[PDB]
Amino acid sequence: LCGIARIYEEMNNMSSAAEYYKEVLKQDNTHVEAIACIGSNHFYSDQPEIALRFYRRLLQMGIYNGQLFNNLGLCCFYAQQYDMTLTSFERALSLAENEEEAADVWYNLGHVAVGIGDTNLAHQCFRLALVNNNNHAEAYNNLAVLEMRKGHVEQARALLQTASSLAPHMYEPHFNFATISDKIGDLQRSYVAAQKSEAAFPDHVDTQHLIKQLRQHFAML
Amino acid sequence: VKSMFREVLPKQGPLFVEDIMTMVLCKPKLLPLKSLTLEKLEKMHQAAQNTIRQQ
Amino acid sequence: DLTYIMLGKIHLLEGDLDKAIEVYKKAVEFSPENTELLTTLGLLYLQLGIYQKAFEHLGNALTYDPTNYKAILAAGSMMQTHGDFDVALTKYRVVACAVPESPPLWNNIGMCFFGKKKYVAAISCLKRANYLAPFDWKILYNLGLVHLTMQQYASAFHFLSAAINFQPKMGELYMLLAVALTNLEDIENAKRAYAEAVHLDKCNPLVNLNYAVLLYNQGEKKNALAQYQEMEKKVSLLKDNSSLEFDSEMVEMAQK
Amino acid sequence: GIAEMMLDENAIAQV
Amino acid sequence: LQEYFELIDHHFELRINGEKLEELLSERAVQFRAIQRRLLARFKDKTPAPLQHLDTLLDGTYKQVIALADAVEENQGNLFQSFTRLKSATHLVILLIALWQKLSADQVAILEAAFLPLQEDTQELGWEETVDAAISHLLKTCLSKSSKEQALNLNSQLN
Amino acid sequence: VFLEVSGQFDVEFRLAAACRNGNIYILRRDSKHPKYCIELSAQPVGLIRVHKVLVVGSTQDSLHGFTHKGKKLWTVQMPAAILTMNLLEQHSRGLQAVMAGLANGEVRIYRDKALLNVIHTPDAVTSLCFGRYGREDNTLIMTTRGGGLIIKILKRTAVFVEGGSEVGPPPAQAMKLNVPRKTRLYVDQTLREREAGTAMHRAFQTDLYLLRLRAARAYLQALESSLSPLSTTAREPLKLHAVVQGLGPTFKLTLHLQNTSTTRPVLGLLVCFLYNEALYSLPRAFFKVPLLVPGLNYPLETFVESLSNKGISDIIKVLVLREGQSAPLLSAHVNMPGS
Repeated sequence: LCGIARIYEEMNNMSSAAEYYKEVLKQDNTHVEAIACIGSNHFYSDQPEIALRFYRRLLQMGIYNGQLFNNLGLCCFYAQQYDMTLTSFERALSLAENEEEAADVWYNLGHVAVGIGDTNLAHQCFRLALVNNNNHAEAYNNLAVLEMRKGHVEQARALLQTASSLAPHMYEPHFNFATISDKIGDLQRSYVAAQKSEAAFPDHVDTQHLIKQLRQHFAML
Repeated sequence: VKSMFREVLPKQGPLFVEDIMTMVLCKPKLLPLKSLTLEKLEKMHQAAQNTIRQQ
Repeated sequence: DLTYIMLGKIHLLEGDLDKAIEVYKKAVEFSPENTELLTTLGLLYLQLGIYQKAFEHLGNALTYDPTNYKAILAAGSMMQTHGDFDVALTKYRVVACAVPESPPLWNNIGMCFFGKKKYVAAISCLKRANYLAPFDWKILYNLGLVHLTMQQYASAFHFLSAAINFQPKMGELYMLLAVALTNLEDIENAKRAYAEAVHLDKCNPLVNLNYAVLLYNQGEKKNALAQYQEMEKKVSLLKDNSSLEFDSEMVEMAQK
Repeated sequence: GIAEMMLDENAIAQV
Repeated sequence: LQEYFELIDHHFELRINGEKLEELLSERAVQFRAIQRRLLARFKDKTPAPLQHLDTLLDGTYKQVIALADAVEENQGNLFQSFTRLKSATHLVILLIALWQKLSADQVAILEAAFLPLQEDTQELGWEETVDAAISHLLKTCLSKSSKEQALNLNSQLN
Repeated sequence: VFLEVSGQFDVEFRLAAACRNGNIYILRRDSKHPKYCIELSAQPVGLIRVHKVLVVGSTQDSLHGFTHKGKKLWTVQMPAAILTMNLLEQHSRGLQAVMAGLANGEVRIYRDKALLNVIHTPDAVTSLCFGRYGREDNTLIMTTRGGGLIIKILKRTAVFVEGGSEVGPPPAQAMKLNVPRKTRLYVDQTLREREAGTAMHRAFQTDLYLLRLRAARAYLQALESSLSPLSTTAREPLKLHAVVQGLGPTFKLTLHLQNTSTTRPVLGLLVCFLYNEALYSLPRAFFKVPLLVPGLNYPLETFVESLSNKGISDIIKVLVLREGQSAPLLSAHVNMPGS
């Protein structure tokens, strides 16, 4: 029953995957690798309180990793439980195995820091994630939205330029290139930018309001 | 005469009137929990470096 | 037609909208059938303060094209400023199967449930926007306002103070953040936060001077009526000062 | 817990 | 500068022949990896895989990947041996322009890096792709009246 | 390329013609010059007149209409690409309609502003006439894009109506207010926040107050060492990677420099990588970087030659020319363990 719900997540058939993971939890109520994969698929799609209940229980089995004090830190913040939200991160900064691993805990701390509104704090959270690990493609994009809030256009447009070349998937630098390079006016690079923000993620809304914004300019006036 | 405690809230909010094309961020990620084979195979391979560090 | 809106781009960028309307009033004259020229005219009337003409122009754009997403939110905002919350969602449900993730959309439906007193529904609907757009002026101030109605005072300090950092010059954020403090115990911070509140507006709102008497109700007696008579006359506003006047009846009762 | 293809995130794609 | 233009061409043609002996080995290495994958799909200890079609065809495509492997280094070694010719030429040119009109040693300093990428294997680095790109933006804010690189700007994009 | 005539002679003569420049030109009876000119936004795909109004077809699928002198009257949008336009003329009924052979295969029929009918059956139609064929008086011949034929025949009983229903905006119940459901596990959490919440606020600040200190004490620990791949004075970033051909004992390391100025070419810097001596060589080890133009990215490649199986991180620096040894943009590259 775990092997059948593992190929459904390969095709992203979560309509019929997460029912089987409700059976490996029906009997066998302590299987560890079907507790996270329900407690993660509730943190996304707006059940950040139920997803905490699957992670405080997984603490009480007594595994005590560094990866779990990250996930326990994120669920308490988005469920608005401000006590355990940040002590769980300081224990996650400690007891981290590799130097590439303490980057990701600094990076998730950045999304906390955007949530309180402090950008000066947030600017040095992605930076420390970046000096502890380069080629962290999700932070290069994320640092240079904070740059464009200040005004450093040419600084921002080079970080998205190198966030894309590290992740040749993951539509978010590609679309974000084509709202910097569109406001300037370069409608040729801002097409190939918003070309890959369609092939790497179709059914986006604000790509289809941008290619048709450009293809009216390309035909005639 | 016990207390007033009347702090009248505005009961209204700043409704949007149009969408604005803006820039959006990468979303926060939950780290995976490694399996008990991956915990064993990393621990064995980590000790494989120290036995070749001396030989 | 395309020569018009670039000319309309000029007067909005440099300044006021009053000369910019007559650019569009010429533009609707030449082509009364184009929906894109009408909808931008509708938002321009609404920023002036509506004289019911903006309700007419959007319906012309809605009949000529019923699925234009920018047209719906304007009439979605236009109905919602008076009432018609059940009517508003019926307009919003047309477009929610087309733009399933829009943060200006999901803020409004969250604010529409706030009218019908489905309080626990709105926070589950507003927080779908704050995940999707992490910093906004408006999503954060809405998300903090529903908590003070629900008396969840400790969480409302987190969102109200998270929108001071993104635009400091607001008055009413400073007004509500002080009310988020007095249910906690930072009375030293409460007088300091109120000190920046009364200064940053200087003309428009009258609610925060009614807040001045409630802080002054505890251990103070002199400047109560001084704050109460401060800007008592309203120049031109349709805001609900009458519900505050029930509270201001208790304010003048303290000094009589 | 958070992957669809070549380690991509979620809740801005779908689900 | 006319005699300088002869040496930049036959070096670049040797780079073109350097760009000609490389693609023939790659597809034959693609042929060499395909024949290994044909072996490992077949090589097992039973009947339907013959020991023939497994040994002698391997050697001919093994002779393919070595008969040019000793030849791709001869031009590339001569490419490096001609790169010293190319630098000693472009050092000699850049000395004369410093004195053809008198230059204040900062104008030659910009030219000391504009013509001089000290490279070894410039097939991915583009020495020829650098020297036109350098003098492209160099046309603004260095000095006026110098027409030799302005004539060389014509020979730049015209190879 | 497209022209027509109203048709009168010796008292008045209107000759209209469309051109390759996307204009409408009309001619008087004897004045041999274009007296009145009106324009469109794109190429007209067909020029057909009605009894007094004259319609065009734009390739942006906006079928206009212009009067005798020529002004804007009405405009019908079409939901597919226009491909053929023609004139409908019934001798019996006296009906003057305009055809529109669309791209998906339908053939829409229009009067002034009304859709009359459609024929959905065939593929894309390129050719179209409507007249009498042989003995029958009502024939509307069309033609497939592949080359085949399809013939329609009108009957005497059928007269053309609107006959159009009221197609509304959203009659489907596809999404009836998609809002997630909040269970009991949230409604007990608000009671914990309501009474004991005042302890929760002071718990957040004094834990966040250590967080600002712990960040800045670790930020300045690397900024003075200049570990960050970003700079401000000399304005390039530095990205670097292990390439696919870098596997085994041999190993290849690329490096990416690119200026972020618009007009300020940085000049003749130095790249050197100090590294703890493992058993690899890297024979050059100290370059002189070329003149970085503003805008292009530069690949810079090396050749690690490891002899046995280890793994230890390199640090690659870039310096200013002679004076400042402070080494901006030093990137502590973490190596892969090769065999």
